[PDB]
Amino acid sequence: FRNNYDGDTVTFSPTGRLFQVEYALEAIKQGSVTVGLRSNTHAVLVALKRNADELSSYQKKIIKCDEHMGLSLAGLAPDARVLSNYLRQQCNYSSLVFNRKLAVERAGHLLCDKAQKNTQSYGGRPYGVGLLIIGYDKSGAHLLEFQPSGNVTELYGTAIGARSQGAKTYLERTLDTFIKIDGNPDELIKAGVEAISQSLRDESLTVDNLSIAIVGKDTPFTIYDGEAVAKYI
Amino acid sequence: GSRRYDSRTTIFSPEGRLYQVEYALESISHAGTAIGIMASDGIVLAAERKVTSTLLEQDTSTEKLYKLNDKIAVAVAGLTADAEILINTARIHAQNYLKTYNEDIPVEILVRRLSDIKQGYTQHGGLRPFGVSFIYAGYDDRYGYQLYTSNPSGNYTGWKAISVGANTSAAQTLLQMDYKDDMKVDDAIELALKTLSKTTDSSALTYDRLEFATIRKGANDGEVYQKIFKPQEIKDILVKTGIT
Amino acid sequence: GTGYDLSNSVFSPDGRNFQVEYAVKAVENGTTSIGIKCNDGVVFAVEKLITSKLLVPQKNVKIQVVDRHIGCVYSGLIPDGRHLVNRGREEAASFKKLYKTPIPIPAFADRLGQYVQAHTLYNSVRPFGVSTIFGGVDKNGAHLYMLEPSGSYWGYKGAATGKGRQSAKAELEKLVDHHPEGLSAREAVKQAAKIIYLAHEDNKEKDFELEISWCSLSETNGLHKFVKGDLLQEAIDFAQKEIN
Amino acid sequence: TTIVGVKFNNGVVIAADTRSTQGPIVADKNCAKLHRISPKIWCAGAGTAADTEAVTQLIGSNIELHSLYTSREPRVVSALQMLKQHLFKYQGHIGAYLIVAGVDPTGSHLFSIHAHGSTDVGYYLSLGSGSLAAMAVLESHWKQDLTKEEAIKLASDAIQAGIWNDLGSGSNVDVCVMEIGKDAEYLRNYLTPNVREEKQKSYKFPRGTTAVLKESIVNICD
Amino acid sequence: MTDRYSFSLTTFSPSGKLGQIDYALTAVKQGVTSLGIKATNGVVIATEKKSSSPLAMSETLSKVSLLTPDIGAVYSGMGPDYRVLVDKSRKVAHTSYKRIYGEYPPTKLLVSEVAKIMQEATQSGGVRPFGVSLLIAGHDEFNGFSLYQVDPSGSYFPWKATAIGKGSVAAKTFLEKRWNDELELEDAIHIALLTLKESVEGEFNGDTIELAIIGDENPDLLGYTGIPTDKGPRFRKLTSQEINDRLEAL
Amino acid sequence: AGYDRHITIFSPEGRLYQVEYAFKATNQTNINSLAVRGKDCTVVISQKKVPDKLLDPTTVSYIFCISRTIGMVVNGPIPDARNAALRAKAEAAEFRYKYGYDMPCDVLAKRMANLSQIYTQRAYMRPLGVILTFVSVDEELGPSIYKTDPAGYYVGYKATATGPKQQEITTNLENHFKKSKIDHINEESWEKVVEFAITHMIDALGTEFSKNDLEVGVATKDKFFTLSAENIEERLVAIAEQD
Amino acid sequence: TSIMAVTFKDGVILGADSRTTTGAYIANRVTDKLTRVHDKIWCCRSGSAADTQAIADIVQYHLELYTSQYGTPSTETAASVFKELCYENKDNLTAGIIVAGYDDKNKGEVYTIPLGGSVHKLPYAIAGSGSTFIYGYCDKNFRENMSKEETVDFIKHSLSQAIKWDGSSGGVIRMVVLTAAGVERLIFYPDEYEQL
Amino acid sequence: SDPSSINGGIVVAMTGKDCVAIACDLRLGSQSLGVSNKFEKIFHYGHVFLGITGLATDVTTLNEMFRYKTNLYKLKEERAIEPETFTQLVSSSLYERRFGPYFVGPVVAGINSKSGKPFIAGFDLIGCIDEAKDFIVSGTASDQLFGMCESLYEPNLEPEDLFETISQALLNAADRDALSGWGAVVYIIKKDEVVKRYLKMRQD
Ligand SMILES: *C(=O)[C@]1([C@@H](O)[C@@H]2C=CCCC2)NC(=O)[C@H](CCF)[C@]1(C)O
Ligand SMILES: *C(=O)[C@]1([C@@H](O)[C@@H]2C=CCCC2)NC(=O)[C@H](CCF)[C@]1(C)O
Repeated sequence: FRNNYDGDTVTFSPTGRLFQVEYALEAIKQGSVTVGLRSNTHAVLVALKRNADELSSYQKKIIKCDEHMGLSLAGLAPDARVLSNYLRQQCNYSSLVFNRKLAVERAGHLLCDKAQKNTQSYGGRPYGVGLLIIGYDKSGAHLLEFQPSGNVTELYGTAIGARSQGAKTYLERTLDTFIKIDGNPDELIKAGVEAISQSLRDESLTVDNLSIAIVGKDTPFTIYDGEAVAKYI
Repeated sequence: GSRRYDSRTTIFSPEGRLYQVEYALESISHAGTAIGIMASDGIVLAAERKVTSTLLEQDTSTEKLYKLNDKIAVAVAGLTADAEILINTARIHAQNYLKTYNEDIPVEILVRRLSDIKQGYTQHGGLRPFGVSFIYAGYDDRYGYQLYTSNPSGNYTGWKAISVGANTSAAQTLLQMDYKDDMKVDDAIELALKTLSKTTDSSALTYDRLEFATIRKGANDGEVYQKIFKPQEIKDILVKTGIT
Repeated sequence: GTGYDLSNSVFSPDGRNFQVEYAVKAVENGTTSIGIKCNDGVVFAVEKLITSKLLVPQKNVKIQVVDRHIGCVYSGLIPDGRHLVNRGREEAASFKKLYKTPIPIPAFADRLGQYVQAHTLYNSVRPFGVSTIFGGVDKNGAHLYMLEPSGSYWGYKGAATGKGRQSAKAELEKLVDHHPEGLSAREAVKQAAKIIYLAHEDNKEKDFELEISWCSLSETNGLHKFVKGDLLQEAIDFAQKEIN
Repeated sequence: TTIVGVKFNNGVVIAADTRSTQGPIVADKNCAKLHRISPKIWCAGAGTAADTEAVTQLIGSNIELHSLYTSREPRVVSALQMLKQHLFKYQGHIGAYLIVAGVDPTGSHLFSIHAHGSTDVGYYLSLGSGSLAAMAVLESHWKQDLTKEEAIKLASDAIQAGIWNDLGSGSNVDVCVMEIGKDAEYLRNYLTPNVREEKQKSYKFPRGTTAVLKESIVNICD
Repeated sequence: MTDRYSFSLTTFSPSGKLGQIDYALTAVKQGVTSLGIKATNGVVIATEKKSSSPLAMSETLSKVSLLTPDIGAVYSGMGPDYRVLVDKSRKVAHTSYKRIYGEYPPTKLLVSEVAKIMQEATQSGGVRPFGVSLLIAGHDEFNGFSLYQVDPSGSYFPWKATAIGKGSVAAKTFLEKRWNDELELEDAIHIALLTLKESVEGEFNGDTIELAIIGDENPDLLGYTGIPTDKGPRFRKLTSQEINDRLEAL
Repeated sequence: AGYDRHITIFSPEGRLYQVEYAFKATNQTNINSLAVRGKDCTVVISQKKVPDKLLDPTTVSYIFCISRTIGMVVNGPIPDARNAALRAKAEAAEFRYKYGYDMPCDVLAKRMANLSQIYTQRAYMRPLGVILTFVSVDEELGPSIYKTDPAGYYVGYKATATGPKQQEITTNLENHFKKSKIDHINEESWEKVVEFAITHMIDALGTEFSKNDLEVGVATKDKFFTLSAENIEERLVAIAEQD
Repeated sequence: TSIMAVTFKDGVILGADSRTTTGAYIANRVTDKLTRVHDKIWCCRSGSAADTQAIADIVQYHLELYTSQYGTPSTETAASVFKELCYENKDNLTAGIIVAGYDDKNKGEVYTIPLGGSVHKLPYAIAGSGSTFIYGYCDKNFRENMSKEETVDFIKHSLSQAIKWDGSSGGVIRMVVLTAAGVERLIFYPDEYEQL
Repeated sequence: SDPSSINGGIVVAMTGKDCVAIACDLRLGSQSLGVSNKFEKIFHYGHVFLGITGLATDVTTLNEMFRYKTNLYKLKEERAIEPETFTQLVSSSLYERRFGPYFVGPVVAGINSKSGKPFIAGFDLIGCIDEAKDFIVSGTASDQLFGMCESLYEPNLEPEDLFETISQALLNAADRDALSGWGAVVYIIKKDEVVKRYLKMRQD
């Protein structure tokens, strides 16, 4: 079965599946966990940076796309770089040509479309990375979940990566609570770190291991790493 | 995708051999034999016509001996249609050279170029190689009379006498047996006919199954002359040499 | 033999294109969506499965507009759906640019049709994993259409695709017989809200969100618009009421 | 140059003078300005000689191929459409001014094409520097329902008006008659009203008159 | 999209065979018999018009095609492949010869062009060889009359007489018995009819047989008069009636 | 090796299985059609079947108006049929622009047949699973019927039929012509030719037709048009008042 | 050149002189500047004969393909195709074109497309070198919803004046009538219109 | 400025009884500066002769081009090209450069090897063919040549007589042209043989 229909992305299986796409999705699950959630005034990204050795660094998992937008990745880092770069250009184009900040919902549509092309044509491969996009535009705070299949969804919060299901159930529970954390970033972040710790197991989030990013009303997307996240451990 | 149907005509075998070249040579080994013999006063080209009929028009036929230049000719062993493609481009390279330098193209330059074209189909492009082997007979003022050979791989070498096509192993041994450096065109003509006569897979060796050519420097002139024997001319030389 | 279902544009011994058939499977595995043609317009509605409380309500819109008078909804691989609408939009802009008049629905349908049919001609591409219900109002009326992964499409009185297409078609066929005079835009909206609630039984396990849009000569001026607020809730209730 | 076309009751006739000039010099006293596009579609050309000839042969070649492909007789309107679209594309750089005529399954036709690609239709036409002398004759003697013989006369006279009054025209008159149900008849040098009178003297030189420095045989046989 | 088949579809097998060419030849073998005979003052080519249905109008389908006014062709194998080959042959005769020299190509050269086109379908990327064998008969001032055969490989050879397709073996044998270098055109036509009769199962008349010749110039088929050097085409397809007249003297 | 069945290259028997399987696809619609030539018109009859009640019957057709003078009926799946129709229309329009006269029915047929031949020879292109029947009243040839298939083959017909029960329609028509000894329906009005066409459709298939079971296209000097349900009904009534 | 198109009660009429010049020489005195791009959509051509012919031929081609796919085109659509060609190629064209067509729903319509490639829908339009001389006359004598006879008279009188003062205009006056009833060709000779 | 007036030179061809003659001067200058007195403008491919006047670089290029083309022609046709055919080849080769032409004035002369008929033709720089029965002129002194030919010429002259005529036409035309002269060569052509003679003339 499967073996005969998963040699490339241009082949449907007898049940209507696209294995190459599915295998790509598997790269995300293998990726380190990262969480995203928002109130009505801010959006936060909390990501667990994974290290190779104890002599190695903890790979960055958050990229800023513009002053009002940014994302977190889980999976093939290179693909995240390619996709965020594309997002940076799209944000840029909107500003230069229309003097308009790109709508988070529009960015999601663009990413979906860019990924889709890599699932219907011979020779290419699907992107092997998941992305959580947060931003503050003319309609407030926003959080988006991007999957290599090209499916992009807007949520109040979520998580992707290994053991992500932990943080996800927690947020699906804490919903009514954090969604009202307006005017108070520190609280939103703390709630973000509480959702992420729900996916720990191996170790515990340290200083050079935790990565946080926030954006909102009067806060340009900024990234906090190391000492800057100490007050949250 | 398309990859599924790609034969990959340009890859190495685990032994470091090129599949298609090897198979093309196999194809050539079933082609009518062609022989080249170089003498002190000229070169002889003789080939056996593969398959013939009573109704085949031999006077208008030519399937093995082609004029490339007024000083160079080739004997063909393999796919005739493939051969004509190469012969045409070779005829063009010769003229490009002539127009550029105002001198007839040295024999090796032309042979190397044609062999390079062949080598290309061997390393890139994904196309099958040409199922052809050539024996080049020519003359230039740097090396005088020359005899060369090129095959599907794009490799070429020079010879005093050589053969391509069917039964070259046998044909080569016979040539190596009776060839002599001080030979004369007429001696070579005879040696060629005898050799084909012994390797033929057919009953007898008649004129209607042969093509013959000579590149000589007619003493009474001073220039080089190519002679592509006519049916009757072959029939004659065939009786004279004692084959009737 | 076998293997006729591994490459996209291959005819199997019985004349079928298995890859297109497998694409259909992707469609049947998708959410249910429908369309109802009324006396002066068309209504579109679709089921939006609520994977969790985390999905922001009303946000992940599925129905798409092309130009200003066409509505499109589809079942199957969503990204393939967007891809097809992007093409539709270029196709529509190009038509208006040259002819000035916005593109007629029949003309628009063949544009989508030819494009989808094109993805069943080569093995370098994969067929579309969606069935699309679209339509609108033009120079001479309203038109409803449904396009399959094979490129096949026809004009419809009512149409549905996805998980609960059977329930829907059943419900749609009822309306057709009981209303030979034609349903109204206002009525079609409610009727649509119901057909979706009913058809939701084939997926009763997960909660969902209803989405409706319409294009009516009298209700929207022939422009495609989404059903929101009061009018939306009114249809939701009309459905919640008849689901018991 | 003087070229004309004249429709008659059952066909069409075209004529032309035979002078070719390079500036004020007569390069050819008997060139042929009548070209065949297909067996029954002929063309009279004015302007740049290489162009009238080249364009006529190109379209003629393509028309022959089209004929073979459709298993039908070539139509004048096809030669006309192919010629005009080719000439239009080159914005007048191909200096071809033609009068295209012929008979085909749909009847007999007469058209004119200018270098820039515009076409015209009429019962009688003329182009070239001799155009005005010719048209004066045509505007004076043409009438509807002409016989083949009357047409040949009119066309022939129109050309003469040019030979005699236009310095750009001279020598002979060539004609081609295309009749609805017959073969087209090409009449090369239908009129030759400019034969040179016998010279006053013979300039044949006595052998040895010319001084020679060296002499040799040229080898042609390879 | 984009043809991504840039590799050969015909390649050498371990035995040295080029499968696709062999198979193409096999297709030719299943084809209806066609033949050609060279006389001293002409050449004749003929074949059977195997009507695929009595409702079909056999005339609207010529197996014998005029390539130049002095050259014609016939074939055996896949008709569609032949049809496009004829379109290409008629065109190359112009683009590669008439537009350069202002005269039609001599039979051997046009045959050479056709052959090249066929050879290329044996090596170019993403194509299959042509499933046909052609017999081209023509005439040119410096070569006189000639007859050639072009196979799927692109190879071609000159013949005094020959046949291809279904019963070629038998037909060739029958031709070898009746051919001599003194046959007049009418003799060759007669021999052609006799050879073709052995290959035809059903009706054998001017409506089921197609025949053309390359003979004298037909000034009556020219379409115009006035140029001494233009005497008319040498290629002429015989009419159903002309065939029947000769069948009575069978 | 076994791929000589997936793309268009010869099989050891010298066959092209993909072209054969494409012919198989032509009958997928289970529809039959036939065409006949009148004294100065050309008629084409084709079964019409609308199974789904949710369909708009007016949008279900297999006949196309290629140009002002040419009509085309297709036997095969609708998407390949529409692909063929669009190409034919573009070809017809271009021909007029370049050559100055309307593209003849047989020429358009040869052109589409040649395109088909290409899918037969180039691997990256698949054949279209359809059979195309072209009709018109050619200005040079008179009433004309030319049909092309997935093999790139094409020819002219006195009359023809296509579909699952093609053979029965064909023999029926063959018989009628062996009897009449002429190659057309000697009727002055196309209405009677349409009636003849439908009459033999019925006889051959042994079935009765309502006004919504058929589809009709007619070609006359300078115009090809399709009949409406009512035009057809008027046809069905006429034939009824004879049996 | 003098060309005009006039809408009236029953549809629309196109009119034009029949002169083509090359300097002061009359190359053609019986030219037909009224060209058909569709059954009931015609145009009046002015400027370059070669350019307007090429434009028209292309428009006719576009509308023929349009018809084969989407049925009869509106007059507005025809004017859009002319426009596209004239605007996008404005640097290399010299074409003053008036598009006129009859629609059953819209009746008669006139669109004028001058040198730049801009489009203008009007009750009537005049163009060509000869038109300059009849701006005053036409502005004073035009009325909407005139009868066929009245419109034929308006156009005949207008063009006779254009022909009178403009040396680039002359020959016969041609007209084309477009109404639900069909297409009618009219021609008026010098002897008639000169003494108006 | 004018490409056809930089190097100078003339060529003239004539028909006679069963023969043809083609002649040319030998000058090659740089405007007023004489550079070479050995620049022959007549070439031959088999039995076909080609004279070319005009810009020297193009005269050389065209010769090399036609040698190249007639060589391939012979290899495929298996016969030498004829005058009529070559003329068409010259014509289409020139037209191929319609908008960037070779600045030359070609002249073809020869006898058809099969019909024995004498043949001469002239061309303009873009291939237009002039197939005259009597004579053809080309070069910086073409006006002078027309004057010489129109008077001195008469039909069916024997080879020895045509020689005197062609020569006197060439010589006296050249002496009225500042850019022509410095030597001259005449070719007498017959079915079987061809004689080439160099004439004695002023060297100023
Ligand atoms: C006539 O148009 C001219 C002819 O020389 C050429 C020669 C052969 C046939 C095409 C026409 N063309 C000219 O340029 C020349 C002088 C123009 F003023 C000519 C004699 O009128
Ligand atoms: C009118 O515009 C002119 C006509 O010759 C052309 C010919 C046919 C239809 C389009 C119009 N165009 C001109 O250039 C010419 C002279 C202008 F000064 C013309 C007579 O006015």
